[PDB]
Amino acid sequence: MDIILGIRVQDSVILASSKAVTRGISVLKDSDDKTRQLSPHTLMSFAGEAGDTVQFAEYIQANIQLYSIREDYELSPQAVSSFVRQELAKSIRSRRPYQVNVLIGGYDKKKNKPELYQIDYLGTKVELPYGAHGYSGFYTFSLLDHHYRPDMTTEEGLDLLKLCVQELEKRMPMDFKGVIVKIVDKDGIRQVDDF
Amino acid sequence: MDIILGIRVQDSVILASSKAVTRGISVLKDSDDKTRQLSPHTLMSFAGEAGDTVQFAEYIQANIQLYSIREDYELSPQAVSSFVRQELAKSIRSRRPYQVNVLIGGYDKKKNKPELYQIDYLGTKVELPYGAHGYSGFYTFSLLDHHYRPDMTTEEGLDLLKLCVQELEKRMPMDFKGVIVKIVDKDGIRQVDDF
Amino acid sequence: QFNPYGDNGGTILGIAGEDFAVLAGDTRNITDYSINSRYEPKVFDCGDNIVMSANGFAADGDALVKRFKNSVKWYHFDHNDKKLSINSAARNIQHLLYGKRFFPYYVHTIIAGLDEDGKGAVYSFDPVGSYEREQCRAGGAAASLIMPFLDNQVNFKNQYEPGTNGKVKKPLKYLSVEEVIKLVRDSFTSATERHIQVGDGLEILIVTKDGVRKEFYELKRD
Amino acid sequence: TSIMAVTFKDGVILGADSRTTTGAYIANRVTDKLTRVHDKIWCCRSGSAADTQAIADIVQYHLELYTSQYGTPSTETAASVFKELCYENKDNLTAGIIVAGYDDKNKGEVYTIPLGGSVHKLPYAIAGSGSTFIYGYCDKNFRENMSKEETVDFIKHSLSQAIKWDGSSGGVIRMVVLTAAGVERLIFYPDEYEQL
Amino acid sequence: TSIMAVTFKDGVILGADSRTTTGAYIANRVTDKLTRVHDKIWCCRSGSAADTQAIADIVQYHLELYTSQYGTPSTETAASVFKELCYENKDNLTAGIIVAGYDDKNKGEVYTIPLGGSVHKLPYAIAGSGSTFIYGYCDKNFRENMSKEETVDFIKHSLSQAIKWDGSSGGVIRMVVLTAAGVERLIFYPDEYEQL
Amino acid sequence: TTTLAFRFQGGIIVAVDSRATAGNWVASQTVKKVIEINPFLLGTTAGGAADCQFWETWLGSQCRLHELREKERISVAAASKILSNLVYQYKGAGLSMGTMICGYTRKEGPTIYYVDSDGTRLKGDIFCVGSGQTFAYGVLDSNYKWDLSVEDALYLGKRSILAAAHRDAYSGGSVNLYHVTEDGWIYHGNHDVGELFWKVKEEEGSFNNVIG
Amino acid sequence: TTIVGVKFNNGVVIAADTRSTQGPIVADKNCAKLHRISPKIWCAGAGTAADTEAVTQLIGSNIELHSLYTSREPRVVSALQMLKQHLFKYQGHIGAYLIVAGVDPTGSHLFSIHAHGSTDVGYYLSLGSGSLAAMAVLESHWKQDLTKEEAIKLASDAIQAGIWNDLGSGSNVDVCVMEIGKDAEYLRNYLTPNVREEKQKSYKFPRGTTAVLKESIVNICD
Amino acid sequence: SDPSSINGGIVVAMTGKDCVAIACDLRLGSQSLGVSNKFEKIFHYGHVFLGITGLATDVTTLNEMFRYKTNLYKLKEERAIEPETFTQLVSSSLYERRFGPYFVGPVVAGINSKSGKPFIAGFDLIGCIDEAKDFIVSGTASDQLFGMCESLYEPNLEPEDLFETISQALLNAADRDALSGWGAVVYIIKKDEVVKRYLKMRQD
Amino acid sequence: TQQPIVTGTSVISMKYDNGVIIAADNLGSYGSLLRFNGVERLIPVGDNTVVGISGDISDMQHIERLLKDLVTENAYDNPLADAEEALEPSYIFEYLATVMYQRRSKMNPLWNAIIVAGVQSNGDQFLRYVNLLGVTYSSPTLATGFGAHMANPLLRKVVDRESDIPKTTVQVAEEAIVNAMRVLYYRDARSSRNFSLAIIDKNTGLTFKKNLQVENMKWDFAKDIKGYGTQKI
Ligand SMILES: *[C@@](C)(CO)[C@](*)(O)[C@H](Cc1ccccc1)NC(=O)[C@H](Cc1ccc(OC)cc1)NC(=O)[C@H](C)NC(=O)CN1CCOCC1
Ligand SMILES: *[C@@](C)(CO)[C@](*)(O)[C@H](Cc1ccccc1)NC(=O)[C@H](Cc1ccc(OC)cc1)NC(=O)[C@H](C)NC(=O)CN1CCOCC1
Ligand SMILES: *[C@@](C)(CO)[C@](*)(O)[C@H](Cc1ccccc1)NC(=O)[C@H](Cc1ccc(OC)cc1)NC(=O)[C@H](C)NC(=O)CN1CCOCC1
Ligand SMILES: *[C@@](C)(CO)[C@](*)(O)[C@H](Cc1ccccc1)NC(=O)[C@H](Cc1ccc(OC)cc1)NC(=O)[C@H](C)NC(=O)CN1CCOCC1
Ligand SMILES: [Mg+2]
Ligand SMILES: [Mg+2]
Repeated sequence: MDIILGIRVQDSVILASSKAVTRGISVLKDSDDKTRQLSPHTLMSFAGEAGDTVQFAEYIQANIQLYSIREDYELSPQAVSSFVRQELAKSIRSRRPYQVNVLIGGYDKKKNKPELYQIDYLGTKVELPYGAHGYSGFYTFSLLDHHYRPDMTTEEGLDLLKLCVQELEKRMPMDFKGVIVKIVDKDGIRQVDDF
Repeated sequence: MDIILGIRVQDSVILASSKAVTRGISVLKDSDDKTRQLSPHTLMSFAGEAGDTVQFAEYIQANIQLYSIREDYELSPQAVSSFVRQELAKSIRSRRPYQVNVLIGGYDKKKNKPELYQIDYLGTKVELPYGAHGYSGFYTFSLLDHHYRPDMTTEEGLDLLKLCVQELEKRMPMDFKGVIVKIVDKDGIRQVDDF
Repeated sequence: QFNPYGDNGGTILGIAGEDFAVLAGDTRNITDYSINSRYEPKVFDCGDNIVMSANGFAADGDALVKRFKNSVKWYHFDHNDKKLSINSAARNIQHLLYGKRFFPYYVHTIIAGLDEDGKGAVYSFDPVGSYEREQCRAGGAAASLIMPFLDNQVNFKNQYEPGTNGKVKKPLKYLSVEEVIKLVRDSFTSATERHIQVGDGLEILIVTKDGVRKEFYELKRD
Repeated sequence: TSIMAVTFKDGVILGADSRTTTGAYIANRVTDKLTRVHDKIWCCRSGSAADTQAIADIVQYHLELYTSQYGTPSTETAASVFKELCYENKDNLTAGIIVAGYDDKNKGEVYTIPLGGSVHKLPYAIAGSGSTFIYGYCDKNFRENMSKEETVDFIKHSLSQAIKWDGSSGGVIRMVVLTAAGVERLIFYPDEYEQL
Repeated sequence: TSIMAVTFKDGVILGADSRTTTGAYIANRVTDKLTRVHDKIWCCRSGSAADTQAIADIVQYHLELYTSQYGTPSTETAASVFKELCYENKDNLTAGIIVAGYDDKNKGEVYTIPLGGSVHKLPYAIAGSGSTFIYGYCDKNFRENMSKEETVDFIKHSLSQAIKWDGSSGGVIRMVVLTAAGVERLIFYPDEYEQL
Repeated sequence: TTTLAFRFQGGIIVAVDSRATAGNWVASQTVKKVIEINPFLLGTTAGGAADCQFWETWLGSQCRLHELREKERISVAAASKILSNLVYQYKGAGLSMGTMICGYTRKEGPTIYYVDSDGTRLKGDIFCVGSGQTFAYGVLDSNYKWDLSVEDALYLGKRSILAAAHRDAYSGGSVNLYHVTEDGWIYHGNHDVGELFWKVKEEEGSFNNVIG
Repeated sequence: TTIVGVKFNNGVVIAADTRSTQGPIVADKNCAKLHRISPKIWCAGAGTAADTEAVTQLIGSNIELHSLYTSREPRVVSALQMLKQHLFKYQGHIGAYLIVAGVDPTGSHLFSIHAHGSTDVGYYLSLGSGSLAAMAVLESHWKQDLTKEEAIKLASDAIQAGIWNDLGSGSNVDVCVMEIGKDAEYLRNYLTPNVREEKQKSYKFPRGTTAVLKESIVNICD
Repeated sequence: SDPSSINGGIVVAMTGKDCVAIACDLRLGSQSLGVSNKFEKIFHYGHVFLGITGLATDVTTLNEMFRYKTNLYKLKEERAIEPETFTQLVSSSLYERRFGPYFVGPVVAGINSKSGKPFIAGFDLIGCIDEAKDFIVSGTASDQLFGMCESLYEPNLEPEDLFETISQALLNAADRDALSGWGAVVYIIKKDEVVKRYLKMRQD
Repeated sequence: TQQPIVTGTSVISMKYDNGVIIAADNLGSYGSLLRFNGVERLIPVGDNTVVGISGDISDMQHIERLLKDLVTENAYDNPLADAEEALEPSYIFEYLATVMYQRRSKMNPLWNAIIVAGVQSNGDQFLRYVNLLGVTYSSPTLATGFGAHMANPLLRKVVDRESDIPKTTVQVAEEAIVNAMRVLYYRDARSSRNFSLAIIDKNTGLTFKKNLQVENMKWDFAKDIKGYGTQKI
């Protein structure tokens, strides 16, 4: 875990997430997918304490999928994010809190609008045009402040994302073994294989 | 500072040293040369505490160069290494010790033999066929145990070194921005520009 | 274990005009929850039209003022009674403070006077010698209360010209000695209300080309 | 605190100073450290004021309920209830209590209960910070079967010295006499005891 | 330790127990804590054995050198040398010393020097761990211008109680009498003093 | 702080913020973080304020003494090493300094040296130093080319400080620009972030995260 | 804080200052520290501000229910017992230091309670940061057989000693008199010796000074 | 690791002639990193306005909690809650977490619909009510706000004048605090109209 | 780095129309033990100054010697040692102040709080404080330790500001001091009944009073107090 990014553009939400899983002085895996599909039009990336991340992500995934079956209806990105925040807001005052930070990228089919939420392990939710967790933000936020426009296309958003990854690969101390990129739009969720 | 390697082959000594200088969450430089020429046929690479490294390396360099002028004669790699060890052996029981680890690669013109010495900040000297400081050794030593032969050529030694760098780039957590390679032989010291 | 530092509270304030400069400070001295003195001055005339205050730990404050006063004396002996300019005094104080970089004087220092063009000048220091000339500075316990008020009223920060669509800023201009003393009195009465270590009395030292004048005003004694 | 209880011919007398401290500040200079848990069973309190107070209240409650069912309790019974509370809650309590009472069968009795929660029946007992300074005096001067006047003098002189040396003790010397006759409260002011 | 020095009509008497402890183990049960720094200037040692010993030796050296040059030193002078060492090395010393001596002009004198390094001239002085238990007794029983026999009894009874209560005190009671007549050493065994 | 300086076709750009902090208290907004050592040498300050101010001023005195003794302006390398050797003597004592020695000489050409309080001394083309160095790096690296014009290079430096001033809570106030050529350093004004931000936002169309 | 309680001929009086602090800052310049437990039982509170409010309300509520249950006017010893048993349970973590006073069918009473749950009795008492300043005045001027007017004067004088000399106390003096046979009179701001002086200047800005980006009407209706 | 100064933020409330004003900054950061410039800290339930500073997760939680509680109130009471009553509800809710508190600095503001009286109030994290005639402050630049309000404020200001005073109090206080700023919002509240203005302030 | 062992408590003082008064009890405490009862903590320097010292007694006795030695040193080669060039209170203070700050600056302080009371040669009243940290201040009333918390409030009711000094007689001033000493005896756990008082008047000179006692104490109301709440008996 370490690098997770998010960019909301005109018609979609793009999430980038590093592939490295390190422990000690060894990179145990370089092809790791740090995300879970909560619903057809909602994707959550995660980062934080080992174990806690996947355990939390799948626990949320299970709950949202249970809701979808029960109501035969997909929860809005706003509704899912509020559910996730409350779970973390409970967690922080537990005997052993989930130390997990997440980004929730989703396409609201009722509003026909993409939405990006950033939530930390304390339960601090914010909607953003672009987001990042961990040390990534210290480079990407200022970069996006400059280059980001609200009316960009998905192709323009991917180039903007390439610009972020290039900067991180240049200035970050740790090797994070590249990123897996995923796009969330009206047609659902798909993965960019060649990045 | 972090990665410094050394391989002694039939007719030369090859030193590889990482180019990254990091502090905090920023790689300040990616083209750093972590070595100093002590004499025409003696090269010392270094790693450790910030500042201490260069300060120590140049302090040794100044002393060896002073000797060379005074006697109009080059000190043997064995003699230089013993001088360096004693300086570190003094240092460790000082008010503020030099926290620097070094590799001394030299060609002895009297014996017509390459020589590689490994010395840590405590003043612990050993002659080796191949050496490494820091976490590097945890990968390279076992690799070289397998692939190293004593009668190898310099070209064979460089391929063996490429094998080490590839492994480190694969399994090391931190990005060390590649290495600068230098060869020490009968004709002196030269740098491999394309690595 | 012995702790060599203490907090004697209070607060100080410096403002510069076109042909004058003021350095104010309350007269209260405290330790913990007790009042030590209701009138203990900490703004001093140091000669050569330089007023000085070193607010925080009074022992370190008095020691510093005492050393600078002495520095002025030896400057005259060594350089033919030459007047110590405010900029020179500032740099000298930096070396006094930094001289104890690894066992500091626990004080926020402010000096005031006139520059060599006759214009008003205020220099301010951190505890280890960092300094900067400004039109405006508040120091000490209630610096956080007073300083933003000064930014607004002396340097006209966040104030735009009415009806200009927040495009044209309020122009900078010097303040009269009458207007400055009004801001000083209001700053200290406001600080006295909300900070427990500030009160009792207010002593202002005004500096013009004619010399150093004093003014005293009562403050709330609770 | 300086506190003590002394048995004698006609019964038992309890004695205490009146100083309560929060650090070096005297929070109360006229404290009543002698407290009634039953008609003729009293106690002296030393240690944490809050702890000894909470304990004495619980004991008073237990003995009132005992009296409702089984009649007047013995002084031993009272001490046992104090012990039970102090011992079972030793980790959370700072209390040093002296229990004194008058039966008609057993006459005067004194039980002392230190920090641990152990019980010790004695002819007389001393406790509290200021007691350290009078172990020598009290040992040399205590006799069994003293008179009322002799015992009052013994306590008055003892606590006078304890007060004189201990900074944590002072004010007035309160006493409580427990005999067949009844219950008598005595007080002695500084002007009297200081110049003994 | 329990130690004390007492002035009286004919001069001054020093008194001490004989117990040295390393924890709860008694390293020496027949210790001589009364030490000579000059003919008729002695001291009682309490606190660190090593510290008080090193100090007493230095003082003995200083007074011997004083005597070589300026004749017999006063008891005040002796106390001043003790003070100077204890005060200037307060950070590294654990010593509580009582200085007692006999002049012909000044008769008997007692100076006590606690941990700080402060000096206090007194009619009598008590010190050491076991002294806490006899502040009450000694204050009530001390009189000025006592006789030799009365003063010996006062010290014997005082140290007997101090020993009885203090675990860090015990063994024999050593005493040293300082008068115009000369120097007399006395000893008193448990079988005698315990049953006082 | 946030300070940067980079080499390019037309010399060296040097840009700094002007904020001073005492924890979360904003101590100053008008602080000078560029020391003019001589007409050809500049020094940037980051870290402990007195430490930087005192020792870089001191450095200026040592550089003056060099040219008096040697009848020749000190080299950027030598100047940087005087400072790095000094702080190395204080290593462990607690000095906090993040400095960049920038200048031009005939033998070296345009040169930048990074020097910090644990003794690190590095020659390089691009450096960003301070609490908001990462924010400046993000904008600078993604827009940097060697073939930048003097006009574009000046703006990129200004824009990089502005980026960090915005995001970093411990950077801001105003931007101080400098340009170093073969002829010496040229001051390019003080730029208040109060006005500069909205001017840049409007004209550049950037900073879309902020409520316009 | 500074709080006091004084007994007199036919009843009891309590008083308090009106300053609340967070660190060296005055959070509230005119807070109410006199709390009503029942109509004729009042409580002065020092320490953790919310604790003195919450604990006094809780016990006040239970006292009211008890009074209705027993068909009797509540007694001071009941409030005392309920407060001390509550505080003791929380081992001092509820940082309430209270002076409990009132009149009831038994007579007039005056007690104090500490955070750990210890209670005292007295004719005159004082608690809080300025209790030493107050107690000094009480020890100097208190006597047996005080009248009503004399007790109010003594009580308010003791609070003033805190106001002026203690930095943890200031502003105004609240008083509450509880006489036997009469209604308790709660004298809010009985003394106000710390009125703010007229400011030197009005800082009313010209309209349009503040730059605006957006405007919008907010819908508060259904 | 001081909950009250991780995210940053400030709130200030004032009273005027037949009106009240409440204002807040927009910053949400993680210590030095500024993350969001849209994070509003003032919420309203009917005609009662509540500003909350401190740890942002709790700011969110308490808003959601008070919306919950005021909604049930309105259903059962069949009327909107008043500022005085709401103030008590906040104090109750905060003290309920005495030994595990919400790390917040809430501020109530509003006009009583029955009496017409302007009302403001502040709280500590544990529930202690701070009622005031003039003004209430809260947040990481509370010192700065206290200094600005105590000097700039006067009684009986008209809504248009009160706006200028409160705005200048917030802006100049925010610029002296590293964790506050990044935009601002001011609510001017009259008896039966509420105007919301976004201020232009320096973005550093 | 020290820790104080044998200690002295409050020293209180105030100005009046013609001079200054200062007082301090005669106790030398050893923690909670009230060890030494014959300790004089007011030390006169010449016939125009009295130095009152609280805190560590070993350090007090060192300061005594320094002052004793200062008088000797001032007399050297000084025909006007008992006249124009006599030791002033302001000279004595500044000397101690210098020492105290130098010692704190070497991390080896004299663990004391000191009040120098006296009258200057021109008739002006001198009263100034200094402590282990080297902190100095002056005020119409000055007090150390518990005196600062309890005495000052009482003494400030007599002399609240500068203008109240001419209006205060020696009778009124001494009464206030003696009262404050009684209050301290009631409330300070490390105080004694016995104390010393000194008056330095510009006309009558130095009056040093020894073996004073706190008297007219109110203890009679104690008999009426019972229990700690409920307890009729
Ligand atoms: C003497 C003074 C010392 O032993 C007595 O034992 C005395 C006994 C007493 C007092 C009043 C009523 C009945 C009996 N004890 C005290 O006065 C006591 C000192 C003390 C406090 C706490 C202790 O254990 C932790 C031991 C001794 N004083 C108090 O209880 C006062 C009222 N409260 C405090 O000092 C508050 N303390 C409570 C514990 O935590 C620290 C703060
Ligand atoms: C009684 C026992 C306690 O005060 C006496 O003061 C006695 C004095 C004495 C003993 C022999 C000869 C002359 C005078 N003191 C001791 O017996 C002393 C106990 C003590 C040790 C160290 C102290 O301060 C640190 C204070 C009291 N015992 C010793 O010195 C023995 C011989 N040595 C040790 O206990 C070794 N200590 C030395 C200090 O470090 C810990 C180990
Ligand atoms: C940004 C604003 C982050 O601080 C910069 O690094 C800035 C650089 C700078 C340069 C020249 C003039 C002013 C400012 N640094 C500061 O403003 C600096 C931050 C800092 C404080 C203390 C430190 O500990 C070593 C390290 C960095 N602020 C100060 O130096 C403040 C004004 N002064 C103090 O805190 C005084 N302290 C310093 C350490 O010794 C004790 C007294
Ligand atoms: C005086 C003013 C203390 O200086 C009083 O004791 C006063 C009592 C009071 C105030 C208002 C209403 C009724 C009674 N106490 C305070 O103002 C109190 C001071 C204090 C702060 C912290 C303490 O322990 C950590 C103890 C006392 N101030 C507060 O309670 C303020 C309003 N709240 C905080 O500071 C937040 N606290 C809550 C308690 O836990 C720590 C943080
Ligand atoms: Mg006593
Ligand atoms: Mg910023």
